[PDB]
Amino acid sequence: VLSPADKTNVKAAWGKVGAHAGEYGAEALERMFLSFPTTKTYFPHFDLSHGSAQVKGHGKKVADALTNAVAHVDDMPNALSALSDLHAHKLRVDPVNFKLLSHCLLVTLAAHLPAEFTPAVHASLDKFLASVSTVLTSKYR
Amino acid sequence: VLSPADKTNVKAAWGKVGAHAGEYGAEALERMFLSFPTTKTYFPHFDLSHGSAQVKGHGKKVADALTNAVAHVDDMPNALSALSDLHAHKLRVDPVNFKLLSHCLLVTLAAHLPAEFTPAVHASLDKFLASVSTVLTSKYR
Amino acid sequence: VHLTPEEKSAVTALWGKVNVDEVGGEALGRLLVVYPWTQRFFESFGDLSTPDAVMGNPKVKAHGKKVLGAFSDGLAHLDNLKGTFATLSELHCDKLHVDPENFRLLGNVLVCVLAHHFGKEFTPPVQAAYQKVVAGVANALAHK
Amino acid sequence: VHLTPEEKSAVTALWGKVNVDEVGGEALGRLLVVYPWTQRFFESFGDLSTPDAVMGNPKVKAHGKKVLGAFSDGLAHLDNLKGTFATLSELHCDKLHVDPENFRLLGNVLVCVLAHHFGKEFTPPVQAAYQKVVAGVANALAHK
Ligand code: HEM
Ligand code: HEM
Ligand code: HEM
Ligand code: HEM
Repeated sequence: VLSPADKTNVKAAWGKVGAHAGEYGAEALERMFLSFPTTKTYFPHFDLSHGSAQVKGHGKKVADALTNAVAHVDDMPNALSALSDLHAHKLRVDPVNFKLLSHCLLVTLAAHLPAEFTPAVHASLDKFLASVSTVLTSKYR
Repeated sequence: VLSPADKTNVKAAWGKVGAHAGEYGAEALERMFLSFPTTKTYFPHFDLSHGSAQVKGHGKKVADALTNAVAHVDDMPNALSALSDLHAHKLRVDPVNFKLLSHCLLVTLAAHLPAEFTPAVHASLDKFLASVSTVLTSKYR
Repeated sequence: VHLTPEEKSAVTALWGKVNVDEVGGEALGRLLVVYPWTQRFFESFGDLSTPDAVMGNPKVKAHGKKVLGAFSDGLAHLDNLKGTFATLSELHCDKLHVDPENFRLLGNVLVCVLAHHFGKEFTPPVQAAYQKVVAGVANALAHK
Repeated sequence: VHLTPEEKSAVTALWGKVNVDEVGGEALGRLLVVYPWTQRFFESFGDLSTPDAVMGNPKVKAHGKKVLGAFSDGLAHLDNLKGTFATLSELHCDKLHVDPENFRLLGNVLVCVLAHHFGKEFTPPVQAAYQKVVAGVANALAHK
């Protein structure tokens, strides 16, 4: 459960990303692929090479979904229902993987927004990502 | 996130608990303390012996809180706000402890209501307890 | 794992009543139902569409029997779980890439199944002994 | 933990540039802020009422250096982490009863602090090497 301050923190931080969305998204995936090789097993037919256009494209998609989540923070399950279907019902992604991507996203944000990545903001983002993860790993339809 | 059928399953199974809620909550605690001794660290002021009056009394409060959660399944955050404040803010209960109690709760129910404890109900209860756990471990007020 | 003689006796007495052709299938089925992502590992098993499909699946039951055989094996080698489960650890970790959290989950679902089948006999103290056993097994499997 | 020669160099080089006086306090502070149940173990540290209070607490900055010092010992003996953290394992498990999942959380928070500090220098490959170290340390602490 996010507090009012959490939502505000997330909106402020995420808002900074801007047109870098896809870039940060791609970087987060690459950090994941390198640090946690097992995750690659969910992308059997991908070109996962460094600077791959496939990963850049996917990074964009991931980032957009997060923007979507921020814009519907108070009613997430309805906004991301399509994504739950895919990850929970179709792909059946083990929840541990969401912790891995979440961590890689936090690392990406820390490396790019030094002034925004305060302890308080770090805390809010962690919670938000956990919230998103819960929705994508649930079957509530 | 709970699905419509999950909510139906919980209501139905908790309905069977009924007047036994208190003894079941007491048994769940006793089960947790014996099986996971580190949990006892949160109750240093308690007589944790078998049949302890304090445990009995305490199992009643827990079960009442769960009954209230079931009745407010679509609005847990608001209904459990005081409990959230106590466990997340004041007691600072490590989230792993909630998984332990939840497990002990499921064992108690399986033990007592074997006919009702079907795979589907088991899955619904697990999700419900995870949801309750999330609310109590969060600081959102 | 160290069990007091009292505990060993209790653990053993209950294990003696376990229906070996069934309990493992029940435990595995419930895992697939309660924690749905685990189905990803058993895509070859067929129809796992619903609890009914899962519980009635012939392959789940057959496999469940193999899982139970391993616990029985553990019960007999409590002082050497890591050596005993070496091969299984390698299989699950290195080849299947099962996250270690799932081993804990299967162990817990197994406890729920015993509780379900033995009700009154599955007392707190008996449960406490069984939790040590299943944590020991999960730990040996995650060794790799 | 086995790091390739390249990984070891990458790790040790970055480590020489870490402000030993401040990074530890930042990591510990963030743990307390981000996963607040962890504050329960540092009750004797004073005012952990707010992030600001946490971040500024002298006992937190002081303790932080101790923690980092432990990470350094690990780096110098990747060979024998278990042996190196034997005593610490004991303190944390036996006497403090800290859940092992919390060791992973701190290792991760340290990675975030490194990224925060080094910016673009903290590349994916550099991150990958560091993730092996923190997993190593976490496992060795949980050894007991
Ligand atoms: C914050 C967490 C995540 C978000 C927001 C997210 C978002 C998305 C989005 C937007 C898509 C594309 C769907 C479309 O084509 O419309 C997608 C696809 C996919 N995601 Fe994620 N995802 C997350 C976590 C994960 C994790 C942890 C994994 C596994 C390690 C994963 C594996 C995949 C796969 C395999 C696909 C499909 C690839 C394809 O065939 O195009 N996702 N995700
Ligand atoms: C299903 C999840 C839980 C529920 C519904 C629950 C419910 C409650 C309730 C209703 C109270 C007393 C409220 C009052 O009258 O002030 C309470 C107090 C308490 N709970 Fe829980 N609890 C849960 C999980 C836990 C866990 C996992 C732990 C730690 C192992 C824990 C430790 C405590 C402690 C230490 C107290 C204060 C007792 C006292 O000093 O009187 N609770 N809880
Ligand atoms: C306490 C935990 C577990 C025990 C004791 C156990 C035991 C076993 C045994 C005895 C086998 C047969 C290996 C052989 O062919 O000799 C096996 C295979 C297998 N297990 Fe498990 N297992 C456990 C947990 C899990 C979990 C949690 C998963 C996934 C969620 C899993 C997935 C598999 C798979 C995919 C196979 C291979 C199936 C095949 O042969 O096609 N296991 N396990
Ligand atoms: C990678 C993880 C960790 C490392 C390397 C580490 C290291 C250390 C060290 C070197 C000490 C000082 C012992 C002494 O010489 O007095 C210590 C003490 C302590 N640690 Fe940690 N620690 C870790 C994680 C944790 C976590 C996650 C917690 C709990 C949230 C924790 C709680 C404590 C406490 C309460 C003490 C107090 C001992 C005293 O009073 O000196 N530690 N730790």
